[PDB]
Amino acid sequence: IISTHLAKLYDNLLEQNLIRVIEPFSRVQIEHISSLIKLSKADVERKLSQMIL
Amino acid sequence: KEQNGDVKEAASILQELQVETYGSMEKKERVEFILEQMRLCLAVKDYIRTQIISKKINTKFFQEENTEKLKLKYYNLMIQLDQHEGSYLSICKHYRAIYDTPCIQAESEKWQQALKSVVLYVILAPFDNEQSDLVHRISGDKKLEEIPKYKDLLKLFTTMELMRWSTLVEDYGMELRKGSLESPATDVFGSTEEGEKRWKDLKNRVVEHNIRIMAKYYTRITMKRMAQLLDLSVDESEAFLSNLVVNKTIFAKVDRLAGIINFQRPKDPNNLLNDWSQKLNSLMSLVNKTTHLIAKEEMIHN
Amino acid sequence: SKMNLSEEVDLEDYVARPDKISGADINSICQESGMLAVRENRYIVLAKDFEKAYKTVIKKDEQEHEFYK
Amino acid sequence: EVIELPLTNPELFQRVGIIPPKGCLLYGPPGTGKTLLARAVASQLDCNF
Amino acid sequence: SAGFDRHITIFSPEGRLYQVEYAFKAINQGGLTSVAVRGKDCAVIVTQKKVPDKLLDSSTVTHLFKITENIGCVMTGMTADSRSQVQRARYEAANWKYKYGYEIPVDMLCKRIADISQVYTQNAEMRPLGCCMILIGIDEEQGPQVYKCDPAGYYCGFKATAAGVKQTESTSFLEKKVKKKFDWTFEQTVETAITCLSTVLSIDFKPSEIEVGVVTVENPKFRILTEAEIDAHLVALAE
Ligand SMILES: Nc1ncnc2c1ncn2[C@@H]1O[C@H](COP(=O)(O)OP(=O)(O)O)[C@@H](O)[C@H]1O
Repeated sequence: IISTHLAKLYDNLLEQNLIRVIEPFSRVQIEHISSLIKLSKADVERKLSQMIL
Repeated sequence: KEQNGDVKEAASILQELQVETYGSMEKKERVEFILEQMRLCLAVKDYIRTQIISKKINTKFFQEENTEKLKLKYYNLMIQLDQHEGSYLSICKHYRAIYDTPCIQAESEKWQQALKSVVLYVILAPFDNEQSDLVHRISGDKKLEEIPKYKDLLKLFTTMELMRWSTLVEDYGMELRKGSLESPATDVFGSTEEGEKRWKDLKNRVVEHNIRIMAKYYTRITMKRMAQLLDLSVDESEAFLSNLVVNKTIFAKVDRLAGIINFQRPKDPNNLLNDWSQKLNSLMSLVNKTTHLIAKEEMIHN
Repeated sequence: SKMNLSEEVDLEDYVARPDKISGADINSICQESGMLAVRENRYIVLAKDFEKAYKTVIKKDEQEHEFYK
Repeated sequence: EVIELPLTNPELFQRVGIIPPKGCLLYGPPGTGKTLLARAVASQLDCNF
Repeated sequence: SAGFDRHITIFSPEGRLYQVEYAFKAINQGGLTSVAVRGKDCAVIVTQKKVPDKLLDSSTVTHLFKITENIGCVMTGMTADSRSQVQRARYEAANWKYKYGYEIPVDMLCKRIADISQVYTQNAEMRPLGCCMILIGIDEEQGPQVYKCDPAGYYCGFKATAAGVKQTESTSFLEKKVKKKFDWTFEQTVETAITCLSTVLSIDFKPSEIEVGVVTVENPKFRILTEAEIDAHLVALAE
């Protein structure tokens, strides 16, 4: 229960943070957004792809 | 108790008193007790209790005969409270009230300090319709001339052109922070901790005004030029612009890849054709008006 | 949730009490505790005020004339 | 103590959370000055009354 | 609902006897207040002594009636019915002594009084006696005892109590006082009773407006404190 719910909370937090950090940008490069969120480039790329899809 | 250094105990003892309950005592003495309670609370650093006490004391009573000292002290205490909170516009309103006091008005130095602080706190206050109206009202004060640099700064913050932070500092740092015997510098921008915080806030206000000017005039300013004109590092300028955009203060689209800060809102085809139609209608109306004037001119010089 | 409340106030202390009180009684208890706090010129509600308000609200026998029970 | 605190500082009432202080009552002997109490307390505000 | 409050033997729709409650309320018609405080080794009761006429005889107005040398009573409420109940209580105590030897304990005495009142309330023949009967008296093996036992027929053991117009306020004051465990001494008991009465009535309590009666373990005989003793107790109370 804790694992699943905390994973869902982590997903929600990542979504909110990514949406917050892309509001000013219009063509932000992935490396800068990953650094802003303090996450691996691949993880942010995958999350952004899922969010768009 | 205060004379013995036990400020907390004195504040605790004086807070328990309910001056408003003492209806027998004269109104002036009640207001003095409220002011003393507010001063003790602010000394204890209980700003919430100070705010409650200040709300206890009315403002209409200050329109009386011998309430000059009471008004001065109450407005100084409220200035302290709102300075700790950080609301510069309320501080400016309080200093304007202080500057209106006849005792402050009569003496040259007192009103001069009040007006200097009012101009500085209008400058520091965030841009807004209310703040813009307050600046407009303060600017049209003939007495501002006696303080040249402060009125010059006030005008500079209303002119629609960029002011560079480096140039503004080189021009006004001596006159605004340190002062001179002929320039009685205020404590608003002093060297104390609050002084440095308010100096940084003034720099933030200057950069905000610069960004507003660019958004009004520019359409696509590179990040390098924006940073140069705002007197900030590229990353810091980008962060400030992003913070402004998130709050909805200004519209911008930071294209970090090419360093583009395009300001123009997207031009939907409907709006573009509407602008073209408005231009055509204005042209037609102006052509008719010029034809009417042309007929008049031909008529007169037969 | 809306009330300012305080750290030292543990609502679980009051919840477990065996007294049978309706939701209206709970709302009255909260309002009375807040108003007692405001009367003493305190903007923070503490345990003493909540306990006093709870004791006041729970009291509903009134007279009862002592023999009906 | 009943009509002054709510009027002067609604913020402290809203800060605590308890908004409504309404109610009140002056039960007692008939017409011993009941209206006057609502008049004497009308020293501040109580305009329409 | 309201049509069942004309006979004492008719039950109300919700299960109430309205006439008994009406008599309870009538208790207050006298406009007086009486309080009893049970000390560690003493029982003291103080009642208002109202004389709203210069021609009255203050010696004949006292509400503190001595049922027996060892048992005491203070009648609050209607004067005539209170005096009738006091006479009945004296008869009951005398009969108990004559039939069983040992003096009837206060609890038994006005338990008999309350049983009489209840038998009055059950069979609809007589209006219930609208007068609260507060009993005091030292009982061997049970220390001081004060029992209040009322028209409807309810008697209970009381550490402190009061009957009259200002009963709720006096009982609340006693509850605020009775809780801080302390030496319940004769002087302390009298002082607490007088203080409770003064605060409830909000009066300066001139010596001629109060009447006190105390029963103690050392002297287990009902004694009505004179003006001098009451004044001395009041002066001690003030300081
Ligand atoms: N304590 C008092 N102080 C001043 N006026 C009083 C007082 N008691 C009665 N009055 C007089 O009686 C009138 C008030 O009656 P009121 O109490 O308003 O009756 P009701 O309670 O039926 O409205 C006023 O005209 C007033 O002059």
